[PDB]
Amino acid sequence: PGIVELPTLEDLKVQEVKVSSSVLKAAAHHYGAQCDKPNKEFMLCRWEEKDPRRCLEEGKLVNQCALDFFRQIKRHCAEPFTEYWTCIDYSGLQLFRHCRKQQAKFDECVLDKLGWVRPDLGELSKVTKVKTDRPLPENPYHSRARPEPNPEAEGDLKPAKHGSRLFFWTM
Amino acid sequence: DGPEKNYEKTMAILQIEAEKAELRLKELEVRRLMRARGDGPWYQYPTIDKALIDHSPKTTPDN
Repeated sequence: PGIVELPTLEDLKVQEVKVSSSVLKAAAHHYGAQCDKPNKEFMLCRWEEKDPRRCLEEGKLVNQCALDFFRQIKRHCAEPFTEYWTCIDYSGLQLFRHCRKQQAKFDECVLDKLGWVRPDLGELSKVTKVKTDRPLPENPYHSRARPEPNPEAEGDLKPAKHGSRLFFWTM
Repeated sequence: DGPEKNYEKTMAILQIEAEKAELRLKELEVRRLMRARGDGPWYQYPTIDKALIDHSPKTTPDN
């Protein structure tokens, strides 16, 4: 049925984040509220294009933008960050309700050195009007042409010519 | 009554019979052809409506 052409191995070398889950989830909200610009249009690319291959250009940017956020903490209160994310992992659910004191310590540090405020409840869960440059695909499913529907029935009803016309029956 | 009564009456019957005969043969041609190519008002066997289908975004990007 054809060619399954896919991107080469050349473009699949991004500076992959080397962190673990706990440190990923320890920041989470601040990372989500400070790196939304590359997240939104890339995810919008994932939905609109309906194909992973066409969103490689945005796929690397979100990973790259993560590093700029991540190393920004290293030049700042990363020691409170280490104490935080090294206390989250100890819980099996990776739950924040048991690490509230370090939640404050990370928040109070990031509040003034950088200014990333704590996202209020429900703020992340919000549809956003992400600006984009790419035009919308003409057919995201690459749908082919459509069969022409059968001609529509019309015309005023007329009495059945010569009645029932079934064997000898008339009228 | 006069023979002209039966003459005209039979002719009207013959015309009615011929049109009835001609229409019957055409119906056997219409119904069979419609059952073959399908592009007709009847014999349209039911399908699934294109309205009952969710087009809102899913939970998985590709679809």
